[PDB]
Amino acid sequence: NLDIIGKRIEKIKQEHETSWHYDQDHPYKTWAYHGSYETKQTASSMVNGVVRLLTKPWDIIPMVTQMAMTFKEKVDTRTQEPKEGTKKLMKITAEWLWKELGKKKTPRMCTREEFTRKVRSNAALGAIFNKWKSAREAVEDSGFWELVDKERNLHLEGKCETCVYNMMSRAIWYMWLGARFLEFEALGFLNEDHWFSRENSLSGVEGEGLHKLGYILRDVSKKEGGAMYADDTAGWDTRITLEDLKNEEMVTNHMEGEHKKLAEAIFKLTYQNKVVRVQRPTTVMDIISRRDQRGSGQVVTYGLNTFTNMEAQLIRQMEGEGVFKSIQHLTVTEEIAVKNWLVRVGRERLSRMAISGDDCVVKPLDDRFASALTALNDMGKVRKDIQQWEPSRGWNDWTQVPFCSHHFHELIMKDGRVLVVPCRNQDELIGRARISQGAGWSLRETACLGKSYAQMWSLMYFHRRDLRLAANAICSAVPSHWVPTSRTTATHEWMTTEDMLTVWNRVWIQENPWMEDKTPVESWEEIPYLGKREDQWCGSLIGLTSRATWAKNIQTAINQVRSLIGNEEYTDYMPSMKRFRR
Ligand SMILES: [Zn+2]
Ligand SMILES: [Zn+2]
Repeated sequence: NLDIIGKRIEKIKQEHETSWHYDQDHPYKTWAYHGSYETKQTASSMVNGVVRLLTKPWDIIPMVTQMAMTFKEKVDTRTQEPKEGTKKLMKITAEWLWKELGKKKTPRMCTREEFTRKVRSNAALGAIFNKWKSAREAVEDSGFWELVDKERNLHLEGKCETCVYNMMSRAIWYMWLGARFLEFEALGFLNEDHWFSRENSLSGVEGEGLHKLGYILRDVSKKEGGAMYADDTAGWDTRITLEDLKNEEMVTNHMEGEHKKLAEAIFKLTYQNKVVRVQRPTTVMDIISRRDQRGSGQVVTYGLNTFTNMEAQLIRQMEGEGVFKSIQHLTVTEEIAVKNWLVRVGRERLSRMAISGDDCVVKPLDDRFASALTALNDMGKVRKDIQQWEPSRGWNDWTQVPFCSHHFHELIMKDGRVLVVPCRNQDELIGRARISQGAGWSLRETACLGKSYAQMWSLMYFHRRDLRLAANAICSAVPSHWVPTSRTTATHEWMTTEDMLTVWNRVWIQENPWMEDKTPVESWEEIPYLGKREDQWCGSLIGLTSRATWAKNIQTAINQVRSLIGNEEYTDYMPSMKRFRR
Protein backbone atom coordinates (compact mmCIF):
# COMPACT_ATOMS: atom_id res chain seq x y z
CA ASN A 1 0.00 0.00 0.00
CA LEU A 2 1.20 3.60 0.81
CA ASP A 3 4.86 2.52 1.43
CA ILE A 4 5.08 1.66 -2.37
CA ILE A 5 2.91 4.61 -3.69
CA GLY A 6 3.50 7.34 -0.98
CA LYS A 7 6.71 8.76 -2.56
CA ARG A 8 4.96 9.28 -5.96
CA ILE A 9 1.95 10.87 -4.12
CA GLU A 10 4.08 13.07 -1.74
CA LYS A 11 6.10 14.43 -4.75
CA ILE A 12 2.92 15.45 -6.68
CA LYS A 13 1.30 17.05 -3.56
CA GLN A 14 4.45 19.29 -3.21
CA GLU A 15 4.27 20.56 -6.89
CA HIS A 16 0.67 21.76 -6.05
CA GLU A 17 1.02 22.53 -2.24
CA THR A 18 -0.86 25.82 -3.06
CA SER A 19 -3.90 23.65 -4.20
CA TRP A 20 -4.10 20.35 -2.13
CA HIS A 21 -7.34 19.08 -0.39
CA TYR A 22 -9.21 15.79 0.49
CA ASP A 23 -12.54 16.53 -1.37
CA GLN A 24 -15.26 14.53 0.53
CA ASP A 25 -17.56 14.29 -2.58
CA HIS A 26 -15.13 12.19 -4.76
CA PRO A 27 -16.91 9.62 -7.02
CA TYR A 28 -14.36 6.74 -6.48
CA LYS A 29 -15.56 3.54 -4.72
CA THR A 30 -13.20 0.84 -6.23
CA TRP A 31 -10.17 3.22 -6.61
CA ALA A 32 -8.26 4.42 -3.50
CA TYR A 33 -8.54 8.27 -3.41
CA HIS A 34 -5.70 10.45 -1.96
CA GLY A 35 -6.25 14.14 -2.91
CA SER A 36 -6.85 16.91 -5.50
CA TYR A 37 -5.32 20.15 -7.00
CA GLU A 38 -6.00 22.94 -9.62
CA THR A 39 -5.82 22.48 -13.48
CA LYS A 40 -7.74 23.50 -16.71
CA GLN A 41 -7.49 21.98 -20.29
CA THR A 42 -9.05 19.40 -22.76
CA ALA A 43 -7.88 16.46 -29.72
CA SER A 44 -11.20 15.46 -31.49
CA SER A 45 -11.39 13.84 -35.00
CA MET A 46 -10.67 16.05 -38.10
CA VAL A 47 -11.74 15.12 -41.69
CA ASN A 48 -9.17 14.25 -44.39
CA GLY A 49 -10.34 16.46 -47.32
CA VAL A 50 -8.30 14.64 -49.98
CA VAL A 51 -10.05 11.26 -49.20
CA ARG A 52 -13.53 12.89 -48.77
CA LEU A 53 -13.37 14.83 -52.13
CA LEU A 54 -12.60 11.48 -53.90
CA THR A 55 -15.42 9.53 -52.06
CA LYS A 56 -18.44 11.80 -52.79
CA PRO A 57 -21.18 9.05 -52.88
CA TRP A 58 -20.37 8.38 -49.17
CA ASP A 59 -21.19 12.03 -48.16
CA ILE A 60 -24.88 10.88 -47.75
CA ILE A 61 -24.18 7.51 -45.88
CA PRO A 62 -24.79 8.08 -42.12
CA MET A 63 -22.48 5.14 -41.15
CA VAL A 64 -19.57 6.99 -42.93
CA THR A 65 -20.41 10.62 -41.93
CA GLN A 66 -21.26 9.95 -38.21
CA MET A 67 -17.88 8.18 -37.67
CA ALA A 68 -16.35 11.70 -38.02
CA MET A 69 -18.51 13.46 -35.28
CA THR A 70 -18.20 13.83 -31.44
CA PHE A 71 -16.73 3.26 -20.40
CA LYS A 72 -14.92 5.41 -17.72
CA GLU A 73 -17.95 4.05 -15.73
CA LYS A 74 -16.37 0.56 -16.30
CA VAL A 75 -12.84 1.60 -15.03
CA ASP A 76 -14.59 2.20 -11.62
CA THR A 77 -15.58 -1.53 -11.08
CA ARG A 78 -14.00 -4.45 -9.06
CA THR A 79 -13.37 -8.17 -9.90
CA GLN A 80 -13.62 -10.78 -7.06
CA GLU A 81 -10.47 -12.94 -6.47
CA PRO A 82 -10.79 -16.36 -8.19
CA LYS A 83 -11.34 -19.55 -6.09
CA GLU A 84 -8.28 -21.61 -4.99
CA GLY A 85 -8.80 -24.28 -7.72
CA THR A 86 -8.90 -21.47 -10.40
CA LYS A 87 -5.69 -19.84 -8.93
CA LYS A 88 -3.91 -23.27 -9.07
CA LEU A 89 -4.90 -23.90 -12.77
CA MET A 90 -3.71 -20.37 -13.75
CA LYS A 91 -0.30 -20.69 -11.91
CA ILE A 92 0.43 -24.19 -13.42
CA THR A 93 -0.65 -23.06 -16.96
CA ALA A 94 1.28 -19.71 -16.72
CA GLU A 95 4.46 -21.53 -15.47
CA TRP A 96 4.23 -24.04 -18.40
CA LEU A 97 3.41 -21.26 -20.97
CA TRP A 98 6.41 -18.96 -20.08
CA LYS A 99 8.66 -22.10 -20.35
CA GLU A 100 7.25 -22.88 -23.87
CA LEU A 101 7.58 -19.24 -25.09
CA GLY A 102 11.16 -19.25 -23.63
CA LYS A 103 12.46 -22.52 -25.26
CA LYS A 104 13.71 -20.69 -28.43
CA LYS A 105 13.95 -17.05 -27.12
CA THR A 106 16.30 -15.19 -24.69
CA PRO A 107 14.89 -12.37 -22.51
CA ARG A 108 17.09 -9.24 -22.82
CA MET A 109 17.04 -5.43 -22.20
CA CYS A 110 16.01 -3.00 -24.98
CA THR A 111 18.40 -0.03 -25.49
CA ARG A 112 18.23 3.83 -25.44
CA GLU A 113 19.51 3.38 -29.04
CA GLU A 114 16.39 1.21 -29.95
CA PHE A 115 13.92 3.56 -28.08
CA THR A 116 15.57 6.71 -29.64
CA ARG A 117 15.09 5.05 -33.09
CA LYS A 118 11.41 4.29 -32.24
CA VAL A 119 10.45 7.96 -31.47
CA ARG A 120 12.53 9.22 -34.48
CA SER A 121 10.45 6.94 -36.84
CA ASN A 122 7.07 7.86 -35.16
CA ALA A 123 5.55 4.90 -33.23
CA ALA A 124 2.49 5.55 -30.95
CA LEU A 125 4.28 5.20 -27.52
CA GLY A 126 1.48 7.08 -25.64
CA ALA A 127 3.60 9.54 -23.55
CA ILE A 128 2.89 13.14 -22.22
CA PHE A 129 4.62 16.28 -23.73
CA ASN A 130 6.16 19.77 -19.30
CA LYS A 131 9.94 20.48 -19.80
CA TRP A 132 10.57 19.59 -23.56
CA LYS A 133 8.18 20.10 -26.55
CA SER A 134 7.93 16.73 -28.43
CA ALA A 135 9.15 13.11 -27.87
CA ARG A 136 11.88 13.69 -30.54
CA GLU A 137 13.46 16.64 -28.55
CA ALA A 138 13.75 14.98 -25.05
CA VAL A 139 15.44 11.87 -26.63
CA GLU A 140 18.23 14.16 -28.05
CA ASP A 141 18.93 15.73 -24.56
CA SER A 142 21.19 14.31 -21.74
CA GLY A 143 19.25 15.98 -18.84
CA PHE A 144 16.31 13.63 -19.71
CA TRP A 145 18.60 10.54 -19.44
CA GLU A 146 19.72 11.86 -15.98
CA LEU A 147 15.99 11.88 -14.92
CA VAL A 148 15.79 8.34 -16.47
CA ASP A 149 19.15 7.39 -14.79
CA LYS A 150 17.76 8.80 -11.46
CA GLU A 151 14.42 6.83 -11.59
CA ARG A 152 16.30 3.71 -12.85
CA ASN A 153 18.60 3.57 -9.72
CA LEU A 154 15.41 4.11 -7.59
CA HIS A 155 13.91 0.96 -9.31
CA LEU A 156 17.07 -1.14 -8.42
CA GLU A 157 16.62 0.17 -4.79
CA GLY A 158 12.97 -1.15 -5.17
CA LYS A 159 11.39 2.38 -4.99
CA CYS A 160 9.44 4.66 -7.48
CA GLU A 161 9.12 8.53 -7.78
CA THR A 162 7.96 9.63 -11.31
CA CYS A 163 6.05 6.55 -12.79
CA VAL A 164 2.42 7.85 -12.78
CA TYR A 165 -0.54 7.12 -15.13
CA ASN A 166 -2.57 10.00 -16.70
CA MET A 167 -6.14 8.72 -17.58
CA MET A 168 -8.10 10.03 -20.67
CA SER A 169 -14.82 0.93 -24.63
CA ARG A 170 -11.25 2.47 -24.41
CA ALA A 171 -9.22 4.76 -22.04
CA ILE A 172 -5.53 5.55 -22.93
CA TRP A 173 -3.25 5.91 -19.81
CA TYR A 174 -0.38 8.20 -21.04
CA MET A 175 2.86 8.11 -18.92
CA TRP A 176 5.80 10.58 -19.12
CA LEU A 177 8.32 9.52 -21.83
CA GLY A 178 10.88 8.50 -19.13
CA ALA A 179 8.49 5.96 -17.48
CA ARG A 180 7.81 4.55 -21.03
CA PHE A 181 11.60 4.09 -21.59
CA LEU A 182 11.96 2.01 -18.38
CA GLU A 183 8.91 -0.13 -19.31
CA PHE A 184 10.38 -0.63 -22.86
CA GLU A 185 13.88 -1.43 -21.45
CA ALA A 186 12.50 -4.21 -19.15
CA LEU A 187 9.68 -5.75 -21.32
CA GLY A 188 10.20 -4.44 -24.93
CA PHE A 189 11.87 -7.79 -25.80
CA LEU A 190 8.34 -9.45 -25.87
CA ASN A 191 7.41 -7.36 -28.96
CA GLU A 192 10.92 -6.48 -30.33
CA ASP A 193 11.88 -10.25 -30.42
CA HIS A 194 8.41 -11.58 -31.53
CA TRP A 195 7.60 -13.81 -28.48
CA PHE A 196 3.96 -13.91 -29.82
CA SER A 197 4.79 -14.75 -33.48
CA ARG A 198 2.84 -17.84 -34.73
CA GLU A 199 6.16 -19.80 -35.15
CA ASN A 200 7.17 -19.19 -31.49
CA SER A 201 3.79 -19.12 -29.51
CA LEU A 202 1.59 -21.42 -31.81
CA SER A 203 -1.66 -19.43 -30.91
CA GLY A 204 -0.19 -15.95 -31.54
CA VAL A 205 -0.32 -13.80 -34.72
CA GLU A 206 2.11 -10.93 -33.68
CA GLY A 207 3.71 -9.55 -36.90
CA GLU A 208 1.84 -12.01 -39.24
CA GLY A 209 -0.08 -9.24 -41.14
CA LEU A 210 -3.73 -9.01 -42.38
CA HIS A 211 -2.81 -10.94 -45.62
CA LYS A 212 -1.92 -14.04 -43.46
CA LEU A 213 -4.76 -13.99 -40.80
CA GLY A 214 -7.32 -15.53 -43.24
CA TYR A 215 -4.87 -18.33 -44.20
CA ILE A 216 -4.19 -18.94 -40.46
CA LEU A 217 -7.98 -19.24 -39.67
CA ARG A 218 -8.35 -21.68 -42.64
CA ASP A 219 -5.43 -23.80 -41.24
CA VAL A 220 -7.19 -23.92 -37.79
CA SER A 221 -10.41 -25.03 -39.70
CA LYS A 222 -8.42 -28.03 -41.17
CA LYS A 223 -8.04 -29.59 -37.65
CA GLU A 224 -10.50 -32.27 -36.45
CA GLY A 225 -12.85 -30.77 -33.83
CA GLY A 226 -15.99 -28.76 -32.98
CA ALA A 227 -17.30 -25.34 -34.10
CA MET A 228 -14.99 -22.28 -34.18
CA TYR A 229 -15.63 -20.12 -31.06
CA ALA A 230 -14.90 -16.39 -31.00
CA ASP A 231 -16.26 -15.00 -27.69
CA ASP A 232 -15.32 -11.34 -27.00
CA THR A 233 -14.71 -10.34 -23.33
CA ALA A 234 -16.64 -7.39 -21.80
CA GLY A 235 -13.89 -4.75 -21.13
CA TRP A 236 -10.85 -7.14 -21.02
CA ASP A 237 -8.39 -4.55 -19.52
CA THR A 238 -10.81 -3.88 -16.54
CA ARG A 239 -11.06 -7.67 -15.74
CA ILE A 240 -7.27 -8.28 -15.32
CA THR A 241 -6.99 -9.54 -11.69
CA LEU A 242 -3.97 -9.14 -9.33
CA GLU A 243 -3.65 -12.98 -9.79
CA ASP A 244 -3.29 -12.33 -13.59
CA LEU A 245 -0.62 -9.60 -12.96
CA LYS A 246 1.32 -12.08 -10.68
CA ASN A 247 1.23 -14.94 -13.28
CA GLU A 248 2.44 -12.38 -15.95
CA GLU A 249 5.35 -11.41 -13.56
CA MET A 250 6.63 -15.06 -13.77
CA VAL A 251 8.43 -14.04 -17.04
CA THR A 252 11.08 -12.50 -14.59
CA ASN A 253 11.88 -16.16 -13.55
CA HIS A 254 13.61 -16.50 -16.99
CA MET A 255 15.69 -13.27 -16.57
CA GLU A 256 18.97 -12.49 -14.68
CA GLY A 257 21.21 -9.71 -13.32
CA GLU A 258 20.02 -6.07 -13.68
CA HIS A 259 17.27 -7.05 -16.23
CA LYS A 260 15.59 -9.36 -13.66
CA LYS A 261 15.57 -6.47 -11.08
CA LEU A 262 14.44 -3.77 -13.59
CA ALA A 263 11.53 -6.07 -14.81
CA GLU A 264 10.54 -7.04 -11.20
CA ALA A 265 10.30 -3.29 -10.39
CA ILE A 266 8.04 -2.50 -13.42
CA PHE A 267 5.72 -5.41 -12.39
CA LYS A 268 5.85 -4.60 -8.59
CA LEU A 269 5.76 -0.74 -8.62
CA THR A 270 3.94 0.38 -11.86
CA TYR A 271 1.55 -2.59 -12.67
CA GLN A 272 0.63 -4.30 -9.31
CA ASN A 273 0.46 -0.84 -7.59
CA LYS A 274 -0.57 2.17 -9.75
CA VAL A 275 -0.85 5.95 -9.23
CA VAL A 276 -3.14 7.78 -11.70
CA ARG A 277 -4.13 11.43 -12.19
CA VAL A 278 -7.74 11.89 -13.56
CA GLN A 279 -9.42 15.22 -14.58
CA ARG A 280 -12.85 15.86 -12.93
CA PRO A 281 -14.95 18.79 -14.31
CA THR A 282 -16.52 19.27 -10.77
CA THR A 283 -11.37 21.03 -13.31
CA VAL A 284 -9.48 19.34 -10.40
CA MET A 285 -6.77 16.61 -10.76
CA ASP A 286 -7.70 13.50 -8.64
CA ILE A 287 -4.71 11.38 -7.49
CA ILE A 288 -6.23 7.87 -7.20
CA SER A 289 -4.50 4.46 -6.84
CA ARG A 290 -5.29 0.72 -7.18
CA ARG A 291 -3.51 -2.65 -7.49
CA ASP A 292 -5.32 -4.54 -10.32
CA GLN A 293 -6.63 -4.01 -13.92
CA ARG A 294 -4.37 -3.38 -16.94
CA GLY A 295 -2.30 -0.21 -17.13
CA SER A 296 0.88 -0.71 -19.20
CA GLY A 297 2.08 0.91 -22.44
CA GLN A 298 -0.13 -0.17 -25.37
CA VAL A 299 2.57 -2.53 -26.82
CA VAL A 300 3.43 -4.42 -23.57
CA THR A 301 -0.36 -4.47 -22.92
CA TYR A 302 -0.78 -6.32 -26.30
CA GLY A 303 1.81 -8.98 -25.34
CA LEU A 304 0.55 -9.58 -21.77
CA ASN A 305 -3.11 -9.62 -22.99
CA THR A 306 -2.10 -12.29 -25.59
CA PHE A 307 -0.29 -14.35 -22.86
CA THR A 308 -3.19 -14.21 -20.31
CA ASN A 309 -5.78 -14.87 -23.11
CA MET A 310 -3.72 -17.91 -24.28
CA GLU A 311 -3.72 -19.14 -20.61
CA ALA A 312 -7.49 -18.53 -20.13
CA GLN A 313 -8.41 -20.33 -23.40
CA LEU A 314 -6.17 -23.44 -22.65
CA ILE A 315 -7.96 -23.69 -19.24
CA ARG A 316 -11.41 -23.38 -20.90
CA GLN A 317 -10.28 -26.15 -23.32
CA MET A 318 -9.14 -28.25 -20.23
CA GLU A 319 -12.61 -27.76 -18.67
CA GLY A 320 -14.35 -28.87 -21.90
CA GLU A 321 -12.15 -32.04 -22.11
CA GLY A 322 -13.02 -32.83 -18.41
CA VAL A 323 -9.32 -32.57 -17.28
CA PHE A 324 -10.61 -31.13 -13.92
CA LYS A 325 -14.03 -31.28 -12.17
CA SER A 326 -14.29 -28.31 -9.69
CA ILE A 327 -12.67 -24.81 -9.57
CA GLN A 328 -13.26 -24.67 -5.74
CA HIS A 329 -10.19 -26.94 -5.14
CA LEU A 330 -7.78 -28.92 -7.38
CA THR A 331 -7.08 -32.46 -5.98
CA VAL A 332 -3.41 -33.69 -6.09
CA THR A 333 -4.16 -36.16 -8.96
CA GLU A 334 -6.18 -33.36 -10.75
CA GLU A 335 -2.91 -31.28 -10.70
CA ILE A 336 -0.88 -34.26 -12.07
CA ALA A 337 -3.60 -34.64 -14.79
CA VAL A 338 -3.45 -30.88 -15.79
CA LYS A 339 0.44 -31.00 -15.89
CA ASN A 340 0.21 -34.25 -17.95
CA TRP A 341 -2.35 -32.74 -20.41
CA LEU A 342 -0.02 -29.67 -20.91
CA VAL A 343 3.11 -31.89 -21.53
CA ARG A 344 1.11 -34.38 -23.70
CA VAL A 345 -1.19 -32.08 -25.87
CA GLY A 346 -0.53 -28.42 -24.75
CA ARG A 347 1.32 -27.47 -28.00
CA GLU A 348 -1.40 -29.16 -30.20
CA ARG A 349 -4.15 -27.26 -28.22
CA LEU A 350 -2.27 -23.89 -28.71
CA SER A 351 -2.20 -24.59 -32.49
CA ARG A 352 -6.07 -24.82 -32.35
CA MET A 353 -6.20 -21.08 -31.48
CA ALA A 354 -5.59 -17.67 -33.08
CA ILE A 355 -5.09 -15.02 -30.31
CA SER A 356 -4.44 -11.26 -30.69
CA GLY A 357 -4.52 -9.51 -27.31
CA ASP A 358 -8.08 -9.78 -25.89
CA ASP A 359 -9.34 -11.23 -29.25
CA CYS A 360 -9.47 -15.03 -29.87
CA VAL A 361 -10.69 -17.85 -32.14
CA VAL A 362 -10.69 -21.44 -30.70
CA LYS A 363 -11.42 -24.69 -32.59
CA PRO A 364 -11.68 -27.04 -29.58
CA LEU A 365 -11.57 -30.87 -29.71
CA ASP A 366 -15.47 -30.84 -29.65
CA ASP A 367 -18.52 -28.69 -28.64
CA ARG A 368 -18.36 -29.44 -24.83
CA PHE A 369 -16.18 -26.24 -24.89
CA ALA A 370 -19.44 -24.23 -25.63
CA SER A 371 -20.86 -24.90 -22.10
CA ALA A 372 -17.44 -24.99 -20.26
CA LEU A 373 -17.93 -21.64 -18.44
CA THR A 374 -17.03 -22.03 -14.71
CA ALA A 375 -13.20 -21.40 -14.93
CA LEU A 376 -13.75 -18.59 -17.54
CA ASN A 377 -16.39 -16.71 -15.44
CA ASP A 378 -14.40 -17.34 -12.16
CA MET A 379 -11.17 -15.87 -13.80
CA GLY A 380 -13.38 -12.74 -14.41
CA LYS A 381 -13.20 -13.07 -18.27
CA VAL A 382 -17.04 -12.72 -18.58
CA ARG A 383 -18.26 -12.92 -22.25
CA LYS A 384 -19.81 -9.79 -23.95
CA ASP A 385 -23.56 -9.67 -24.93
CA ILE A 386 -24.59 -13.17 -23.62
CA GLN A 387 -25.99 -14.35 -20.25
CA GLN A 388 -23.21 -15.54 -17.91
CA TRP A 389 -24.32 -19.26 -17.96
CA GLU A 390 -25.74 -19.45 -21.57
CA PRO A 391 -23.67 -21.73 -23.88
CA SER A 392 -21.40 -20.08 -26.51
CA ARG A 393 -22.69 -20.14 -30.13
CA GLY A 394 -19.87 -21.35 -32.45
CA TRP A 395 -19.32 -20.82 -36.22
CA ASN A 396 -19.40 -23.75 -38.74
CA ASP A 397 -17.72 -21.84 -41.66
CA TRP A 398 -14.23 -20.23 -41.20
CA THR A 399 -15.30 -17.52 -43.77
CA GLN A 400 -17.95 -16.27 -41.23
CA VAL A 401 -15.69 -16.12 -38.06
CA PRO A 402 -14.85 -12.57 -36.87
CA PHE A 403 -11.16 -11.86 -35.92
CA CYS A 404 -9.23 -8.52 -35.53
CA SER A 405 -12.33 -6.59 -36.80
CA HIS A 406 -12.33 -8.67 -40.08
CA HIS A 407 -13.79 -11.70 -41.85
CA PHE A 408 -12.00 -13.64 -44.62
CA HIS A 409 -13.15 -14.69 -48.14
CA GLU A 410 -11.76 -17.47 -50.40
CA LEU A 411 -11.21 -15.84 -53.82
CA ILE A 412 -10.19 -17.93 -56.90
CA MET A 413 -7.96 -16.17 -59.48
CA LYS A 414 -8.73 -16.63 -63.24
CA ASP A 415 -5.70 -19.07 -63.26
CA GLY A 416 -7.16 -21.30 -60.44
CA ARG A 417 -4.73 -20.07 -57.68
CA VAL A 418 -6.46 -19.35 -54.33
CA LEU A 419 -6.26 -16.04 -52.37
CA VAL A 420 -7.57 -15.76 -48.77
CA VAL A 421 -8.36 -12.02 -48.39
CA PRO A 422 -9.37 -9.83 -45.42
CA CYS A 423 -12.67 -7.90 -45.49
CA ARG A 424 -14.99 -5.77 -43.36
CA ASN A 425 -18.05 -3.56 -43.89
CA GLN A 426 -16.91 -1.04 -46.56
CA ASP A 427 -18.58 1.84 -44.65
CA GLU A 428 -16.03 1.24 -41.79
CA LEU A 429 -13.05 1.31 -44.26
CA ILE A 430 -14.23 4.54 -45.97
CA GLY A 431 -15.23 6.26 -42.66
CA ARG A 432 -11.73 5.61 -41.10
CA ALA A 433 -9.76 6.81 -44.20
CA ARG A 434 -11.80 10.09 -43.98
CA ILE A 435 -10.41 10.81 -40.46
CA SER A 436 -7.06 12.51 -39.56
CA GLN A 437 -5.69 12.37 -35.94
CA GLY A 438 -4.40 15.69 -34.49
CA ALA A 439 -4.21 19.33 -35.72
CA GLY A 440 -1.74 21.48 -37.75
CA TRP A 441 -1.62 19.21 -40.86
CA SER A 442 -0.45 20.84 -44.15
CA LEU A 443 -2.30 19.97 -47.42
CA ARG A 444 0.81 17.95 -48.36
CA GLU A 445 0.71 15.87 -45.11
CA THR A 446 -3.12 15.39 -45.49
CA ALA A 447 -2.53 14.09 -49.09
CA CYS A 448 0.29 11.68 -47.97
CA LEU A 449 -2.07 10.22 -45.29
CA GLY A 450 -4.78 9.78 -48.00
CA LYS A 451 -2.16 7.95 -50.11
CA SER A 452 -1.27 5.57 -47.18
CA TYR A 453 -5.03 4.56 -47.00
CA ALA A 454 -5.16 4.22 -50.84
CA GLN A 455 -2.06 1.92 -50.94
CA MET A 456 -3.42 -0.19 -48.01
CA TRP A 457 -6.72 -0.61 -49.98
CA SER A 458 -4.83 -1.70 -53.18
CA LEU A 459 -2.85 -4.30 -51.12
CA MET A 460 -5.51 -5.69 -48.68
CA TYR A 461 -8.95 -4.64 -50.14
CA PHE A 462 -8.23 -4.87 -53.98
CA HIS A 463 -11.19 -7.32 -54.25
CA ARG A 464 -13.75 -4.56 -53.30
CA ARG A 465 -14.76 -2.75 -56.58
CA ASP A 466 -15.29 0.65 -54.83
CA LEU A 467 -11.92 0.53 -52.94
CA ARG A 468 -9.78 -0.41 -56.02
CA LEU A 469 -11.42 2.53 -57.89
CA ALA A 470 -11.08 5.02 -54.97
CA ALA A 471 -7.42 3.85 -54.32
CA ASN A 472 -6.54 4.43 -58.04
CA ALA A 473 -8.27 7.85 -57.89
CA ILE A 474 -6.38 8.96 -54.71
CA CYS A 475 -2.98 7.76 -56.08
CA SER A 476 -3.77 9.66 -59.36
CA ALA A 477 -4.67 12.82 -57.34
CA VAL A 478 -1.56 12.88 -55.06
CA PRO A 479 1.86 13.70 -56.64
CA SER A 480 3.48 10.37 -57.73
CA HIS A 481 6.74 10.90 -55.72
CA TRP A 482 5.08 12.08 -52.41
CA VAL A 483 5.76 9.56 -49.59
CA PRO A 484 2.88 7.93 -47.63
CA THR A 485 2.75 9.02 -43.91
CA SER A 486 0.99 7.98 -40.62
CA ARG A 487 1.29 9.43 -37.02
CA THR A 488 0.52 6.15 -35.03
CA THR A 489 2.20 3.31 -37.10
CA ALA A 490 0.53 -5.68 -38.15
CA THR A 491 3.14 -5.48 -41.01
CA HIS A 492 2.72 -2.23 -43.09
CA GLU A 493 3.84 -3.25 -46.65
CA TRP A 494 1.77 -0.34 -48.18
CA MET A 495 4.15 2.26 -46.53
CA THR A 496 6.50 2.58 -49.60
CA THR A 497 6.95 4.58 -52.88
CA GLU A 498 7.57 1.25 -54.74
CA ASP A 499 5.02 0.31 -57.49
CA MET A 500 1.87 -1.24 -55.84
CA LEU A 501 1.63 -4.10 -58.44
CA THR A 502 5.27 -5.05 -57.49
CA VAL A 503 4.36 -5.07 -53.75
CA TRP A 504 1.12 -7.01 -54.53
CA ASN A 505 3.23 -9.72 -56.29
CA ARG A 506 5.75 -9.88 -53.38
CA VAL A 507 2.99 -10.13 -50.67
CA TRP A 508 0.35 -12.39 -52.37
CA ILE A 509 2.68 -14.61 -54.58
CA GLN A 510 6.47 -14.51 -53.86
CA GLU A 511 6.49 -14.43 -49.97
CA ASN A 512 3.04 -16.16 -49.53
CA PRO A 513 3.75 -19.62 -47.97
CA TRP A 514 0.26 -20.98 -49.03
CA MET A 515 0.96 -20.20 -52.79
CA GLU A 516 2.92 -23.12 -54.47
CA ASP A 517 2.98 -21.64 -58.06
CA LYS A 518 5.12 -18.41 -57.96
CA THR A 519 4.14 -17.15 -61.51
CA PRO A 520 4.06 -13.31 -61.20
CA VAL A 521 0.85 -11.41 -62.06
CA GLU A 522 1.64 -9.03 -65.03
CA SER A 523 -1.32 -6.54 -64.59
CA TRP A 524 -4.07 -5.43 -62.13
CA GLU A 525 -6.67 -7.02 -64.52
CA GLU A 526 -5.36 -10.58 -63.59
CA ILE A 527 -6.30 -9.76 -59.90
CA PRO A 528 -9.93 -10.77 -59.15
CA TYR A 529 -12.89 -9.16 -57.31
CA LEU A 530 -15.45 -10.76 -54.93
CA GLY A 531 -18.68 -11.78 -56.75
CA LYS A 532 -20.81 -8.63 -57.26
CA ARG A 533 -23.54 -9.83 -54.80
CA GLU A 534 -20.88 -10.62 -52.11
CA ASP A 535 -19.36 -7.14 -52.74
CA GLN A 536 -22.82 -5.57 -52.13
CA TRP A 537 -23.41 -7.76 -48.99
CA CYS A 538 -20.11 -6.30 -47.58
CA GLY A 539 -21.32 -2.71 -48.30
CA SER A 540 -20.45 -1.94 -52.00
CA LEU A 541 -22.46 0.92 -53.63
CA ILE A 542 -22.10 -0.91 -57.04
CA GLY A 543 -25.57 -0.75 -58.73
CA LEU A 544 -26.45 2.71 -57.27
CA THR A 545 -26.87 5.78 -59.54
CA SER A 546 -24.66 7.92 -57.18
CA ARG A 547 -21.81 5.35 -57.60
CA ALA A 548 -22.22 5.10 -61.44
CA THR A 549 -21.92 8.94 -61.80
CA TRP A 550 -18.86 8.99 -59.49
CA ALA A 551 -17.07 6.19 -61.44
CA LYS A 552 -17.94 7.67 -64.89
CA ASN A 553 -16.82 11.23 -63.87
CA ILE A 554 -13.80 10.16 -61.68
CA GLN A 555 -11.26 12.18 -63.82
CA THR A 556 -13.21 15.38 -62.83
CA ALA A 557 -12.81 14.60 -59.07
CA ILE A 558 -9.11 13.72 -59.58
CA ASN A 559 -8.67 17.10 -61.42
CA GLN A 560 -10.44 19.02 -58.51
CA VAL A 561 -7.86 17.64 -55.98
CA ARG A 562 -4.89 18.17 -58.44
CA SER A 563 -5.98 21.88 -58.81
CA LEU A 564 -6.05 22.33 -54.96
CA ILE A 565 -2.60 20.73 -54.42
CA GLY A 566 -1.21 22.68 -57.47
CA ASN A 567 1.24 22.22 -60.41
CA GLU A 568 3.10 18.98 -59.42
CA GLU A 569 4.07 15.72 -61.21
CA TYR A 570 0.99 13.33 -61.21
CA THR A 571 0.41 9.78 -62.67
CA ASP A 572 -2.94 8.50 -64.16
CA TYR A 573 -3.51 5.05 -62.51
CA MET A 574 -7.18 4.83 -63.78
CA PRO A 575 -6.20 2.91 -67.04
CA SER A 576 -4.92 0.01 -64.79
CA MET A 577 -8.72 -0.83 -64.64
CA LYS A 578 -10.63 -2.29 -67.67
CA ARG A 579 -13.42 0.39 -67.88
CA PHE A 580 -10.92 3.37 -68.05
CA ARG A 581 -8.37 1.45 -70.22
CA ARG A 582 -10.16 3.40 -73.07
ZN1 LIG B 1 9.22 4.52 -11.28
ZN1 LIG C 1 -16.63 -9.38 -46.86
